Amino acid sequence: ALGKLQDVVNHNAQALNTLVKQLSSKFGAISSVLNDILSRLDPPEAEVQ
Amino acid sequence: FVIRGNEVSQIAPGQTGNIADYNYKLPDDFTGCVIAWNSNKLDSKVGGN
Repeated sequence: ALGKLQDVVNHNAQALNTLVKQLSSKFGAISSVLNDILSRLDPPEAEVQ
Repeated sequence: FVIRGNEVSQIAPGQTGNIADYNYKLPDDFTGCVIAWNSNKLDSKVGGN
C-alpha cells in the first residue's frame, strides 16, 4: 500500500550507499587509499594516481 | 654542479635519492631544462680527482 514513500526512502539511502561504495573503487589506479599512494610512489606518478 | 654518471636520473622533480634529498632538490612544479655532459677530459685525474 505504502510502496511509493518507501521507494523514495529506498532510493535515497541506496544513492548514498552507492556514493560511499564509489570510494572503494580504484578507478584504474593502483589503490583506492590515498595514504598508500602517497607512502608508496614518487610525486610525479603519485600526482597521476 | 658535477655528479656521477648514474645520478643524472636523480636531477628531476620528485625523485628520491641522496643528492636529490641532501644536495640539490627540484620543486614539483619545476620548469626549465637540465643539461648533462661528460667531463672526463677536464674533471678527472689518473690519481683520482
